[PDB]
Amino acid sequence: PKVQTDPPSVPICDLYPNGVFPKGQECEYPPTQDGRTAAWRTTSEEKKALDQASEEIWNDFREAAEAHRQVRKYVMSWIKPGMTMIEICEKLEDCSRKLIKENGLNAGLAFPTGCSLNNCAAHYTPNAGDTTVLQYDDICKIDFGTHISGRIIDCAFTVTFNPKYDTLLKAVKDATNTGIKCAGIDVRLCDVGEAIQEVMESYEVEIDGKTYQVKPIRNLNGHSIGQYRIHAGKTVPIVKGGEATRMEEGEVYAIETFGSTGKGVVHDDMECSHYMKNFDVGHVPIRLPRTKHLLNVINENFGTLAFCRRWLDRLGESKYLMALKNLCDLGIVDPYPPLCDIKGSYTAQFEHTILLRPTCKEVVSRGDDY
Amino acid sequence: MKFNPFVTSDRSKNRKRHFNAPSHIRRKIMSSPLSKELRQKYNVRSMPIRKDDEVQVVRGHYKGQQIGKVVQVYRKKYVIYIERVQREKANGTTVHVGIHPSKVVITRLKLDKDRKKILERKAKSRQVG
RNA sequence: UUGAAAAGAACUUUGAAGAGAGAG
RNA sequence: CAAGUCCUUCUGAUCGAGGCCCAGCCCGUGGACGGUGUGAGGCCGGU
RNA sequence: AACGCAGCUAGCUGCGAGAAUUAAUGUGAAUUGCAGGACACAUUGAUCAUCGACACUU
Ligand SMILES: [Co+2]
Repeated sequence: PKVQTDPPSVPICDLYPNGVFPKGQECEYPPTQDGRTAAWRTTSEEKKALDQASEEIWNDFREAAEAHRQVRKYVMSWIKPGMTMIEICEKLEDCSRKLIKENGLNAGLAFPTGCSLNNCAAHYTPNAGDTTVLQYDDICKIDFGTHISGRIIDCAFTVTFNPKYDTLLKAVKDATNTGIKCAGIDVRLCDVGEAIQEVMESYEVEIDGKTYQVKPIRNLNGHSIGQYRIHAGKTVPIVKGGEATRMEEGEVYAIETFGSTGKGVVHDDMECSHYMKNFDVGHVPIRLPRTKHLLNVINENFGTLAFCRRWLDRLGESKYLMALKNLCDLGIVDPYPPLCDIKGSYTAQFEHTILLRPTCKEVVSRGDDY
Repeated sequence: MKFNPFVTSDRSKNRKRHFNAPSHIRRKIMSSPLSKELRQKYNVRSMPIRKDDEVQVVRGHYKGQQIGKVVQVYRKKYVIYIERVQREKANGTTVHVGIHPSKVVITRLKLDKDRKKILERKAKSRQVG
């Protein structure tokens, strides 16, 4: 077992050749059983026994989360205003590739690195020729994910340079942490939405002499993660009045939380860059040779994971966004264009992937940074 | 009693012009009274509403002592929106409630170049009388 | 010609739905 | 370009009902009309 | 009389390839179903009205 170099280059598995990877923050489930605590499963009964039955699955999440932690520390180390996010995304992606030692689909990037600026919320990454220099008075949402054998971990944070945004950052961080602690086994999603809205709205923001009230973006919400499936079909809300579905043992969730000094809703603003093949659709005929070729290329290289046009240009494929929209109309791939708020507004996001262990709740994405 | 032969008192005629009025006219009917403190200091009784004025509700279910600011002047529906004049939608969102400008009181004006000229023009007409 | 104002019925449940039962 | 959204009370909301030193709330050369959550000289446009 | 003109627009309406309008003047912060676009509002401007300049397919 060796150690990591100052510019992170050693693969995570090389740092832990034993096979066991650092555990996330273990937390007992909330005492939502009418006062009765859940500190009765931590004892090594059959609960722990069947927890051990899925130990190998967890280790993949652990290594992915560790890789995410090192990558985000590296990004925090050198990120600064004045440099465009094309090279920022290139650096983040290449560092993550080296740290995860990607090989086909057994390991690699779960989805393109999102870097949303100002009113933009999510699902934005620069395309080819995108000349956007960063500014001192900017806020950015760095959302990126890594996976091991399809065990996806999703985490996101917000970077700021002007110290006028710390109130909004702390509000969104508190909302995300409250959603984290509120989540548990056999709890309704409407409850977590209740908690998130009741913690996050009780904050006030003073920006540029104007006092705003921070509100959730009712359009976005958290999601459940599946095997090579970023969205398993369950969405945890961040506003009041949602579904009454429960969370069950053995599932993983991404507890996202967005806060804006705007209208609390988002729409499609600029050119789409994120794309995702549908996990549920089967075989749909195609009539264009270029479209067929692009489809088989993407299903070989990106499978069901999300991809961006940069990842296709990185593969040497050109003249392809045509067949790409063709797959979009055919329903094979669903575009995910950037979501943006009103101009002049600001948005902050913090995200963590949580594990519902039989004995406890592990937030594998937890780090010392946040 | 009205004596002008060229001004009508017909019910249907007056209603038609009020319901079918251009927005720049509609701003004139979009008028609200100033509070006693502005009225005494500016010597002006009523002023057209604007997008950002401190406004107090004096009639309706939302009548109270709190001060709010206009956020939208919906001239089509002859209503305006304040922050805390909201009600709870069924699904969970929150929507504004339209309040007619004649049922509020302006507690602070959007002091502006055109605005500043508007008060003194009305005020200087008072010392004429 | 709903209603002062959509506040135009969240959510739960049966049904493939149209349709219901609760709730608001 | 005049004067009540004064006080108490009805209402879902009211422009409704009582009171308003001086024989009488305030303006009236303005008590036409329309709008405003009933029915308004004095809330608003007007007159 | 015909045919076209709106980001999403069939009818009604308005308009004419400068095509739900250009210019100018008055006015002075909106239009609105949604989104976007606006918006020092004078180092001068959204909307509306007026309309004398320009333009006006068969
Ligand atoms: Co996510």
